[PDB]
Amino acid sequence: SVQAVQVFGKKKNATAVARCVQGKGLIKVNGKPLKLFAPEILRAKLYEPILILGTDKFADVDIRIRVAGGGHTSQVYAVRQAIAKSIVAYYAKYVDEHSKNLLKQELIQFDRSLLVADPRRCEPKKFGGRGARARFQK
Amino acid sequence: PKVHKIRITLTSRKVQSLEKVCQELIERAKNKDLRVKGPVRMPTKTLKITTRKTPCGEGSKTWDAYEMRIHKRLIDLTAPTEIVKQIIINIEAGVEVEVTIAA
Amino acid sequence: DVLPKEVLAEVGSVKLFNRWSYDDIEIRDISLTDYIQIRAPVYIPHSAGRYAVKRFRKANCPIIERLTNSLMMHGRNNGKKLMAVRIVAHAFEIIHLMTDQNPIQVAVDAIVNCGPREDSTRIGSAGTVRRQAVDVSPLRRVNQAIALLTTGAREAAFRNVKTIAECLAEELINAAKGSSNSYAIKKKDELERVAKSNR
Amino acid sequence: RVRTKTVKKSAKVIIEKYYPRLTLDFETNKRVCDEIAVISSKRLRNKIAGYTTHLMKRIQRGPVRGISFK
Amino acid sequence: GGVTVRDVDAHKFVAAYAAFLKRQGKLPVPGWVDTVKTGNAKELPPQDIDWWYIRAASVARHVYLRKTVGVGRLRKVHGSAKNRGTRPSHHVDASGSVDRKIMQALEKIQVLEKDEERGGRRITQQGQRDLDRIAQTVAEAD
Amino acid sequence: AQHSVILDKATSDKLYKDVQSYRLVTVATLVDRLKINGALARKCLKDLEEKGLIRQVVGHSKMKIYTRA
Amino acid sequence: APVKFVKVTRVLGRTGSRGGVTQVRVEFMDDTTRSIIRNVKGPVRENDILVLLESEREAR
RNA sequence: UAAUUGCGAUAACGAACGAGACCUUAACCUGCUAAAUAGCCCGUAUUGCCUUGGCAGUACGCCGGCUUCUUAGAGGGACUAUCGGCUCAAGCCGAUGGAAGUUUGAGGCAAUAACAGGUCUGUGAUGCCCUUAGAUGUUCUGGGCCGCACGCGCGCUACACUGACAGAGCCAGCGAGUACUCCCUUGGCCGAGAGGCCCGGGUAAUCUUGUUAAACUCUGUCGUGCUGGGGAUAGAGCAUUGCAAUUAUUGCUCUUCAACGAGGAAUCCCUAGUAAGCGCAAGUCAUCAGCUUGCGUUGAUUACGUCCCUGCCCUUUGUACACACC
Repeated sequence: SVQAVQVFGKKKNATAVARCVQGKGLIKVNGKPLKLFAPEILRAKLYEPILILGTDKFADVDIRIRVAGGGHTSQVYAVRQAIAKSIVAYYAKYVDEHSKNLLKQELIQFDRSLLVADPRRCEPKKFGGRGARARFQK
Repeated sequence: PKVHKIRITLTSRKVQSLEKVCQELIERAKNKDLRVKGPVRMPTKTLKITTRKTPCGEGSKTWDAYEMRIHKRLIDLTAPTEIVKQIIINIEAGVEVEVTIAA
Repeated sequence: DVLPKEVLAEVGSVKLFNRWSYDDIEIRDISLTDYIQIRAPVYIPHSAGRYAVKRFRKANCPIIERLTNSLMMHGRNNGKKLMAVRIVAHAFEIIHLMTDQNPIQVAVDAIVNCGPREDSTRIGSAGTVRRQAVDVSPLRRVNQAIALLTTGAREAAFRNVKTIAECLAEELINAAKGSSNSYAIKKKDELERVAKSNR
Repeated sequence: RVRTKTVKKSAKVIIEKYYPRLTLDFETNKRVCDEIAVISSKRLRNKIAGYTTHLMKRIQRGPVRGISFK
Repeated sequence: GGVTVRDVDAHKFVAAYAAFLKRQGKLPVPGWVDTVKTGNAKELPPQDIDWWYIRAASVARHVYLRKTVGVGRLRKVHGSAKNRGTRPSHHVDASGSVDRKIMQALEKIQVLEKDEERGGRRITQQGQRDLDRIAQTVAEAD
Repeated sequence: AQHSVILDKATSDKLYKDVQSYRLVTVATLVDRLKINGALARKCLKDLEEKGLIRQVVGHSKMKIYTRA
Repeated sequence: APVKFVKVTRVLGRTGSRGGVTQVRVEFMDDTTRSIIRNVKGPVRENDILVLLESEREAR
């Protein structure tokens, strides 16, 4: 029947839920297209996965994404990692993962952060951060 | 015998005591072949109070943080009117319960 | 039409930062290879790497990120590499437009020339200098060069109508040869001279 | 990054008293301890099993001073 | 193909729509102009003489992209920081009468309608169609 | 410590003499080498652009850079 | 001056009043039968390559 | 080795506190139990454009299907796993795999024994002394703790182009909230601004709140000049909190435009989502944050060390001290 797979991507506080669906080759996030949604200097790193792999491998697949929480730079990394999971999981489950295996191998040899998340947060000390106050007298 | 789609809520400080109460309540009801919608568990709210330890003020300045936690875990049901009185018996101590007919 | 139509030529070419391919890097000398890494290229330096976690994990890193990080300092410029990455890429265009050579060639050959080989360490002599003029490692060379280079650009541009982009641009092109009008090379040359004295 | 006497003495007695019943495999070792011992924490339980697998790995090539068994 | 408002550059759309709306030339001006401070946090009036018309595009667009909007929420959307001197800065919201009356006028020209159902004001069918036309023109011109 | 806000004849003919021979042109270079104000430099920039003698590389709210035609 | 290139083969220990200097054994990489020991300031790994201007100090 | 944490040599053998274990919290689970006070798919009605069949939105479903994302319970998972060179061994380092390989990250509790350390201004904990009816008991009016030639400590704003100014694009987390009281406040209306009036929601994953925060990004003005960087000092006027604002509570409106160009001798804090920048919530609170306790955003240079300086503990050593160099 209908073909669709669901994957998510995470950052510090940037959660991006995405459904990768059988389509005809269009990709856009939050409904609005990809053409703009980034700071203008960083938009190349949006193109990372599609550019290295070739657009021909995005022939007939549709994707819709929703992202919220965090900050600007956090969100952009979140959504690109969702792209990788979307394409790899749909192909693995519905076509031969042999192509996936070259895809996955080639994709992570360039950069591993495409499929794995980076865990990093903060912690409450009693000094104003990790540095104490100025000594009253010494 | 007109149903009213009641909802029953619970409150407690403990967690393991309340949780086992929730399972036994659902199974005590289910044994007489009644339909039940499962255990909707409300989020746990955490409230803190920070105070200084020393009572006067000399020496270094050090704090401590006490905490308390609360759980809700309310339940709903579709049932006739007065079967509730027979079934809600045999509750623990401390645990509070409020019933909402939601008519 | 998912991707922008104009930027299409690159796909049929090896990976590059649009305007410049990293292919055909300098052949000038040795002893700084294995410590400048370009063999795995990147488009933009904004990669959140965990280089700090270990000793030499920060040795395996494209030099392009190093320059961007070094530029942001002095309180106001803390964590705002976006201006830094802006300036470096834009400054590359200036020197490319001012000289037919590849800007990566401009940055690489400059940094390999502006590093000292011997220095002096302050061992206790009871107020005096037993400075034996010790040697320097290749890794520290690039570390001190980048740091002192970027400081030269900001101090010059400070309180001037000129901007850092062309100031940094002029700094690299003067350091190509012994111009002596560059912050880096002037302070670089004295270091061996005082070191050569206590040799 | 160094073990203490509690784990080592627990490791020492188990190998000396139940030598045939376990082998170099780390998960088979992991399970046997929880049946034959009385531990109250999963991390301590895991640590004892880890050392015994290290301990048995070295016994196979030459006898060791500490161990003595029938 | 078919396009909509969400398929055009943000700052292009506001400039393109500002030019078209002024050429039509039908909206009230309560005279508040030339005497407004743009908000309790700002110091000088905007430079561009035709700033007031430009603003119209920005507010119309978001009401299309949001479930409901009211006068008070624009205050806290439009606000910014205030240099109180040597003390640290805070966040303060913009002027209320300015935003109020400008959108009063806007809705009198058949772009949106009141929502006594729940509150606020939502755009109306004819207003929605209008924005699409100007956005569509930009695409081919590109 | 003042730069002439208005362009005189002497600067004009020097301008149209050398600006077809420079390798790069910027706001800084004009205020430095030609002893002209920055405001007029941006005005001169746009006027000489439309007459078609310098070519644009990138445009931005902070720096404009142009080379020969 | 005839500058020579050397390669590190064995690290020995960090001397110095505060541990900034390090003793290293180096190889001439052109006359394999020769080997000497020198001092370096910054971080040093194995199989690294160094450039040597003067080859006649040989501190302790 | 972070550790009297361990290996070993040994007239010692086997043990007990402390450390470790322990508990809270942050990271993984397409596997279990789930959820209209959380979501997605699906189905109806419906809006706009291309028209095509779709795309982008609105309202409903409460036995339509599901729990990937959000949220909490039971569990599992890392133990240094496999390796390559040192080495008696305990270990250390380095590569691979993996969400995670500094004790995985951060905290809580915390041994024997002391100090003339601090607190009688926390206590209806408490001895003695003192005062007691012209009260040192309690209560009302006004003032002061803030008064200023001058020395010192914790902080706030700046010395600008890596900037200032004007438009526009636009992304969080931790928390808090009304009964005999007056809390968080949406929407509509009046008001340049501060503020004002009228319906209403929420005792709360339901309403405030998606808290549209600040920083940040794009397009322009200004252009080396203490200038549009800077905002101390003062004049005039308009409101709000409160019984009461003078010694201005604070806010709003217009004007006034000081010193200050990176700071001598000295000296501090800090090793990765850390320093630093930037803001937000809570505490005191009718109003007043430049303060503290917490939360998030952007996000680096340098090291993986030593006993040279400044502290501390263990051994050897000396003593006419033992209330112990006061």
